[PDB]
Amino acid sequence: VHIEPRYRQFPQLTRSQLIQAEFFSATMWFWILWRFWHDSDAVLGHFPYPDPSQWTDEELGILPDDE
Amino acid sequence: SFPKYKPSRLATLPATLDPAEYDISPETRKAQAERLAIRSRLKREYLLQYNDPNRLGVIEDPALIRWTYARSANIYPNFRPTPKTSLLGALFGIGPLFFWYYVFKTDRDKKEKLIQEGKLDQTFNISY
Amino acid sequence: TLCLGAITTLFTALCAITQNDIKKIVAFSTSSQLGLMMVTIGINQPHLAFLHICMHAFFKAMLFMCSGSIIHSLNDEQDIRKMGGLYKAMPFTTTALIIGSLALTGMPYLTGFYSKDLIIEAVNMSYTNAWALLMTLIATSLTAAYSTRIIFFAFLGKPRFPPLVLINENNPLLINSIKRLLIGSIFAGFIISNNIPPMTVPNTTMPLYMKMTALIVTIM
Amino acid sequence: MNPFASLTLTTLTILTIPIMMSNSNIYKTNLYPNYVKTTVSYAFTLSLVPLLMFMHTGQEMIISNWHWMTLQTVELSLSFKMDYFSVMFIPVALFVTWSIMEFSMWYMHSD
Amino acid sequence: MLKIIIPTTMLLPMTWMSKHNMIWINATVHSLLISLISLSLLNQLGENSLNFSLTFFSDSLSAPLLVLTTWLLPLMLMASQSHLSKETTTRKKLYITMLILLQLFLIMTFTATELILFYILFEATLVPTLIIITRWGNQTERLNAGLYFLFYTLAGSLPLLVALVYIQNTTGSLNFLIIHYWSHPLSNSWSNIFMWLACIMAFMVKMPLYGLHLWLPKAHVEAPIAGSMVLAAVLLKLGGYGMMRITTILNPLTNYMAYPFLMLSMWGMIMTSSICLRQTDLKSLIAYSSVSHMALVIVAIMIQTPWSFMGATALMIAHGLTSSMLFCLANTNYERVHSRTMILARGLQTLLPLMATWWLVASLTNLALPPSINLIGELFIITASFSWSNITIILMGMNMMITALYSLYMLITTQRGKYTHHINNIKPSFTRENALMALHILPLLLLTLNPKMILGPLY
Amino acid sequence: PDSWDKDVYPEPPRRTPAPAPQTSLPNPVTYLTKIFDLLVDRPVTLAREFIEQQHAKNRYYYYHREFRRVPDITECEEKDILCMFEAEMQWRRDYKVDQEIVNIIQERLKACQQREGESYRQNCAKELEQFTQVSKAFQDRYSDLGAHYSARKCLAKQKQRMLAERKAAKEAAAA
Amino acid sequence: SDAPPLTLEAIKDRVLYVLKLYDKIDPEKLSVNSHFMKDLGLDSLDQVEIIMAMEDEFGFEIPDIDAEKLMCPQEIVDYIADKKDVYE
Amino acid sequence: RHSIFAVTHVLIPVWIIHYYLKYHVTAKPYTVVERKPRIFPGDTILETGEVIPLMKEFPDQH
Amino acid sequence: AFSAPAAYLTHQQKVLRLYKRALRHLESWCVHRDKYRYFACLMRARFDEHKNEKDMVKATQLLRQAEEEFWYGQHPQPYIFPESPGGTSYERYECYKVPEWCLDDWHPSEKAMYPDYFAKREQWKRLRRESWEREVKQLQEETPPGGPRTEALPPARKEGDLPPLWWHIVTRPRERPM
Amino acid sequence: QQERDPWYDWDHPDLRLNWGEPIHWDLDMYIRNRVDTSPTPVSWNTMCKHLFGFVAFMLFMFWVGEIYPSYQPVGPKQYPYNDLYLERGGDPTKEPEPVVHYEI
Amino acid sequence: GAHLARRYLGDASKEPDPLRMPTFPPDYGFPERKEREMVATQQEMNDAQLMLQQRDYCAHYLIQLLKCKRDSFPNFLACKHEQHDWDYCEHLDYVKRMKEFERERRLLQRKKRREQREAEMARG
Ligand SMILES: CCCCCCCCCCCCCCCCC[C@@H](O)O[C@H](CO[C@H](O)CCCCCCCCCCCCCCC)COP(=O)(O)OCC[N+](C)(C)C
Ligand SMILES: CCCCCCCC/C=C/CCCCCCCC(=O)OC[C@H](COP(=O)(O)OCCN)OC(=O)CCCCCCC/C=C/CCCCCCCC
Ligand SMILES: CCCCCCCC/C=C\CCCCCCCC(=O)O[C@H](COC(=O)CCCCCCC/C=C/CCCCCCCC)COP(=O)(O)OCCN
Ligand SMILES: *OP(=O)(O)OCC(C)(C)[C@@H](O)C(=O)NCCC(=O)NCCSC(=O)CCCCCCCCCCC
Repeated sequence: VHIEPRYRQFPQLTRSQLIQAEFFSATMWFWILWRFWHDSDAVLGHFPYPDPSQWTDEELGILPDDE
Repeated sequence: SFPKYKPSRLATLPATLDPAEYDISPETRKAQAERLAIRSRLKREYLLQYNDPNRLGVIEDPALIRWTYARSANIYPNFRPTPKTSLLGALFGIGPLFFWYYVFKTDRDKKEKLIQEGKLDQTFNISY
Repeated sequence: TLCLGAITTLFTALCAITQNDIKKIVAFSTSSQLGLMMVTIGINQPHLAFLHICMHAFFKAMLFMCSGSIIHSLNDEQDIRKMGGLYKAMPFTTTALIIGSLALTGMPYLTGFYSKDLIIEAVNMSYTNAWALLMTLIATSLTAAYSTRIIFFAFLGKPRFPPLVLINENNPLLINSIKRLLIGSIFAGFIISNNIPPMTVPNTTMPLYMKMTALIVTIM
Repeated sequence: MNPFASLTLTTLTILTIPIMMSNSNIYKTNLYPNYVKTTVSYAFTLSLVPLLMFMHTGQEMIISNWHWMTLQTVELSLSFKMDYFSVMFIPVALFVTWSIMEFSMWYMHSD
Repeated sequence: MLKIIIPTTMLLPMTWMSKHNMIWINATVHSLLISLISLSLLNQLGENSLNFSLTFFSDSLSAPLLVLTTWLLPLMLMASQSHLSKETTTRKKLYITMLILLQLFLIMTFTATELILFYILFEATLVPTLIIITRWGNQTERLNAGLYFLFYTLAGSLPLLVALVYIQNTTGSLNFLIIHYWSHPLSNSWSNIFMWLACIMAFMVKMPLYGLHLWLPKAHVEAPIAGSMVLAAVLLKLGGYGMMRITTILNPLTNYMAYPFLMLSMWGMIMTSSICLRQTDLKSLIAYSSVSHMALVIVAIMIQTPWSFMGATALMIAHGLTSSMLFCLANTNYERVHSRTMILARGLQTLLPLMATWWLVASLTNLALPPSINLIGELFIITASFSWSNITIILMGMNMMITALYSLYMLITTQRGKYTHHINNIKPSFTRENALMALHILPLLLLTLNPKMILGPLY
Repeated sequence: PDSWDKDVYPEPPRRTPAPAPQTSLPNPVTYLTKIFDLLVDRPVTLAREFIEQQHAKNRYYYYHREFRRVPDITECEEKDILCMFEAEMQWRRDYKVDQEIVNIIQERLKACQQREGESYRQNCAKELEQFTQVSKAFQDRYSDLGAHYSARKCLAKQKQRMLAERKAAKEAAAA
Repeated sequence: SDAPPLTLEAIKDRVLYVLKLYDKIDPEKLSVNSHFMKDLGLDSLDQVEIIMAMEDEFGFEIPDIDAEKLMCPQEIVDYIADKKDVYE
Repeated sequence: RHSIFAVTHVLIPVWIIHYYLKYHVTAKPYTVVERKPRIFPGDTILETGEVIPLMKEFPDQH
Repeated sequence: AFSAPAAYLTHQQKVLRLYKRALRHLESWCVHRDKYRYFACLMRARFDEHKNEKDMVKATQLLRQAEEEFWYGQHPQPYIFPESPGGTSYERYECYKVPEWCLDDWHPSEKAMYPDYFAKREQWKRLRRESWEREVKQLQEETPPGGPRTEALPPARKEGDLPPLWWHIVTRPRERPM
Repeated sequence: QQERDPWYDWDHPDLRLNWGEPIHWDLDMYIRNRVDTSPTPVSWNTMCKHLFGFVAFMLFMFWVGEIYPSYQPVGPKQYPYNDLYLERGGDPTKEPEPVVHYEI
Repeated sequence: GAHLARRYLGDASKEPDPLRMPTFPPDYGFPERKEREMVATQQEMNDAQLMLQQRDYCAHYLIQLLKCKRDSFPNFLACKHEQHDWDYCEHLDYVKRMKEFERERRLLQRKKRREQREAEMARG
């Protein structure tokens, strides 16, 4: 394809490059949305993080300061 | 106004920051004139033979010959034993030798003493 | 190794954000990524380092190819101070560079994600240097900083190049090469990370404020 | 038997054929860059197969094919390691190189 | 082994009776045939030598040196036949006679089976070299170069003769085999100290050791190209051959007498390598690089381990080939511009591309690029030194970096940049020069294909 | 194959699991293997069988040279040069053979390490101890002789080690 | 393909275009022989600015020693043509 | 001429390398050493024919 | 480059050079066009303020202060044109520049192609040979007995003459020789 | 030689020298492929202070982070068979001290 | 993190040392401790060649996951339950490690409190 210089005008474009760029940007965003829909846990986490300060003194096995 | 610029050996002083160019006397002006005259006569002498159609070879540059001779063969005739030259020669010629001798002798003495006394981790040390 | 990697990544990221030659910015980004590789080697995760090598190859190579496309189009000009509005003048180049800059910064579910976010999580969950950890986080922020620098100064705004416009990216060789590397930088992380066997124990239990450290510092 | 070794060595070997043909009547024409790009593409598609074998059965090998020297008890031989790192990195480098030579066919057109 | 010695003595009358316009052709053809014949000495045994007769013998250390000598003579002829074009036929035959006599003396030297005959031929090599330098050199410094060369050699070599006759009287023999089998330890005595010095110092000077090296730049710079080739390639290795032959009787004194020389060889390695960074003359740069490589070989011989000996043999061969090629390459430019200054003719890659690639390959070989035999020898010596002392690696690595620095510096200065504007007498490279470069460089790579042939008897 | 001896280059049973696919998807590896063998291994096998039948038409043999057991350096007078020469050559040949023994054990160790995968640290204990013993004995024999080694220097090293061992043993027996 | 082979006509056209976009010069009064100092009454700083404008337009820099003595549009087009080896 | 490149640049080199590996390199011991294949509880060995026992009664705590 | 320099720069020359440098570095600082225009007009006014001063001593003093300020405020990384002596493409094409005399060393089989080119080259060589002596004579006439005072060369003053020392200026390789 | 005017028409453009003028004694040290003495935007002894301060500060802070290491609130990782005694090297004829981990 | 803040800014002797752990006997406060159970024997882990760091109390799920990966090769998404089971086992192991850390922390808490109280009683 032959494209000429324009001297202070916006360059002449092609439909092919425009549709290709749009297709690839759409592909990227669709992939991101689809993967986050299916594999959200890879970002947000899957298993709960326990709080140690909530655990009872019995399951940790400590006597009530007797001996 | 603004913090100054301090020149050094490896970062020199710019021309526009040099006061020697903002205080000009007629003697300096004629000195510049004769400098330009010398440069111009040298340039003419080079260009007369550079553009010669009948010249073939290398235009001899006496400056290059003078430089190479001064850096190679003119050094010893102009050398004179002085305290500076004597001390510098002794230091830079003998000090490194004795330093490296001491280092290597100490290292090998430690290694040999360890070998005789009986632990250096010599396992699998076949190739020497 | 950990200290060397941390100081390298932070120093080069710091130097990158003020450069005006586009190739220099990409080179300093490469140095910062290599420092990150040394950091993940220093915490005893060689397989993560190799994974990061394999993924980083894709988007760094295609970022350099986009820079070369820009340079060739703008009459051998490399300074970003003379690159105006190329977002519309070069649509394919801008979309490829945006995708590469997003993969480089660790945007989720891209090739850079599966290596860099895991590296940051492993660094956060290890008995390591405190200073190395902080340097790594600051470098992660500065990566997004200099990616923003490149995109902002090269593609947005108004033209700053000479009036004779020669912009033409309609050649199948350039388009096809960048397109292959683009498909790579989108899908290779997911394809590769799901096929290699697990060579290390994962981090399946970490605080919520720490699972998001990479994303948070990138956004800031 | 076991195409792993043959394919892994062939991927390395075929890359040198254009270097052998650096003196033939192709290096003096304008078809040489396309020739080298095609060779790299073929090497990539050929290296994709040992990668599949590793992804399937985790196959790893070492190939000591040529013996060079034996000093006294240290034998130096031409040995290739075809573990996970090699079989995974070779196709990635080949892919990147293929793209970059295709790009260079345009970038360096006037050289 | 007379099947090699006699054909050179026949090279003599063939040269002297050839007609005026075919001396070079006949000399080249028959020298190449003699090298092909001498190639048969590479079939070495694994336990003992090849004892041809009572006077001559060969092992796997002297065979590569003999092959190098026989191969170097045709290269010397091809490189010489350019600058002697205006010479009369008689003096051309005289020059070829000098080269032939040098090769014959070297061939007998490398295979003499007893120490006095080895000494006689090792000193006989001085006369043809001195005549070549002081008669066919170009500048007025050739006389002083010849004087320095001759007297530096003889000052160190006469005490060797005194020590050799002393050893023969005390032990009864000087045959290398009897000397090796009947060897006894040397006691720690002042007399033994001076006997060690007398036996070692001649070969120290011939290397040359740093401090006794001041003859080498003069001699290699003032000499014609054939003289430079024979000096750098072969005549420097006589010291290494003699050292590795005579050290069998110097133990165990060496263990503590090598301490000074080692230092002089190690630190000196740095110093000479630094001099090349500031050399304005190409030939002097090549000569100083030769000095540094020979210092490495001296370290290898002095530490006296099998790996060190293999590395020393490999490095001797590799340096011979590389230095010969570098001298020839520099001489091509010298015949172009008649000046040895490096910065005079610049940007020669634009005008001489094939010569530029010869320059590149020679420089790559010089800085020990793997898997060349240069690197093999240097690396074996480095490993032996590391076994000797782990602190040596600092000096060795410094030397490697400086060597790469000055090699690529010389390449960039001569070949890259832009051409000098006024120099317009740079003609295309002749077939002779390109053939000379190829014949220098192809054996190097063919040898790294099969390196065990240059690794010495300890292999 | 039988081109070497399995007792000196011992190998494991090489148990290989059986393919038990859980999915009905075609396996690309098997199809690629079929294409490879058909397009490559069959012509290679044909050419090799042609070359082998050519070699079978002209068959000759070569032999392994046998050396006697001449007296060693301990059975030689002080200045007898013939016995010294014979003993020296025999010692050098034995040195070469010992070097090749060490080489064989090293090859065994390397092959074990590559084969055992991630369990090499525990599964290559026997090879490691064999190499440790062989290298210890080789170091006792030939280490520190330097260049210009000989049978006499090795004998002196052995005698010095034996003297030290005897002194230590008699000192221990004095307790 | 790289930039087309720029010719003399293009250089003259573009220099005159840039000079006509200058608010200190009357477009109909400006010709190609018009001296800057005399025929247009501009001073040294204006000439410096014109030189920088042509530098920015043509993508190359004219050194101060050479630029200070270009006082006509014809002089500028001649200098640019000589720099780029424009002969047509 | 449609597919000569594949024949001359892939098929011939792979033939030569396969020959050199199958009949020369593998003729010597330990030149080609493969990692031992992985064995899991439940597979059957092709040669021996034995069956590896199952892996001890998982507690199945989901 | 093409102009013979003088022995010194006048005060006006120095002021103009500082003005150009300040404008270039200001453009480097202000990357956007409108901001650069605004601050460039401000700089132009600041220069215009003292243009009418008659005292030369205080004028050169103000120039000195201006110089000091510029050094402090200069851009660390000013924009350089690609082919400028600091640019990314400065000497990119010097490896393709081949002197014309190399063509004299071509083989006859090489000169068999391009016959018209070598005919024109022979024309040019003959012209140079015929003009050399007149060039030397003219150069000998016009210089003072003490040697030239500047490196500016005179033109041809006769109809058939050629400007002295012209061959290497005229036969430059090219800006893009390949 | 880098300080020389790049716009003057030198006789040697790359070297920036004219035919016949005196040549500096250390020309080959200043060939502009080498040591450069051109003025810098920031004064020397200020670049040195900044660089040394940065490097020293990094070294000190790395040491501080070393002696104040970061970690997670977890116990040591446990391994079943006496901390894999047989697999971490072996020695199968010793029966080492049992390493037992209990439920929690 | 807060534990780092308390250790490096507060009473470090009152916080557990990550390297030197555990300080107290495993039965100091537990009347009955049950030994941890290992599902996969040594030979199975050796044959699977898992790794020297993947041979923890969760190695059985890893072996199952590797087998499922190898068996369903072309479909690399067919192993999700096994992957989740291995992740859950590792998560539970991490929870036990956190529980051990917390138990050591509050055991040191109680030890310091008891020592200060006994010293206070000794003051009378
Ligand atoms: C330019 C470079 C040329 C090459 C340089 C070669 C260097 C040659 C030097 C050789 C080193 C060894 C020579 C002497 C051996 C021992 C060193 C000395 O310190 O002796 C000490 C003794 O103390 C005193 O130093 C004695 C010697 C005093 C006189 C020597 C000083 C000479 C000055 C150096 C001159 C420079 C050399 C060049 C001359 C032209 C050792 O104490 P001790 O363990 O009891 O004796 C061991 C030797 N015995 C057993 C045989 C007796
Ligand atoms: C490991 C042992 C050695 C350690 C290093 C010690 C320093 C060695 C001494 C260096 C010798 C240099 C002399 C010969 C070089 C030739 C001259 C030369 O190359 O010119 C300089 C040339 C021009 O500079 P440009 O910026 O590119 O300018 C271009 C625009 N005008 O640039 C250079 O090459 C300079 C390179 C010098 C390097 C010296 C600094 C090295 C210090 C390293 C310390 C850090 C160690 C790393 C630790 C890692 C952790 C394990
Ligand atoms: C380029 C310059 C190189 C200079 C090298 C020259 C010096 C070399 C070293 C000195 C050599 C002299 C050794 C003499 C011959 C050795 C023979 C021998 O060792 O026999 C000894 C004899 O030993 C001697 O007599 C040696 C005397 C030395 C006198 C000559 C002095 C020369 C200068 C000495 C100092 C310099 C030496 C090193 C300089 C290095 C160069 C810088 C035993 O004889 P007996 O008398 O029977 O003793 C045993 C029974 N009682
Ligand atoms: O020939 P003309 O074109 O007419 O030139 C007129 C000229 C000015 C030469 C003439 O009037 C004259 O000789 N004037 C004498 C006085 C004079 O001009 N003194 C110099 C003024 S210096 C000054 O004040 C400039 C201020 C700005 C300095 C730069 C600071 C900012 C730099 C930072 C860059 C980011």
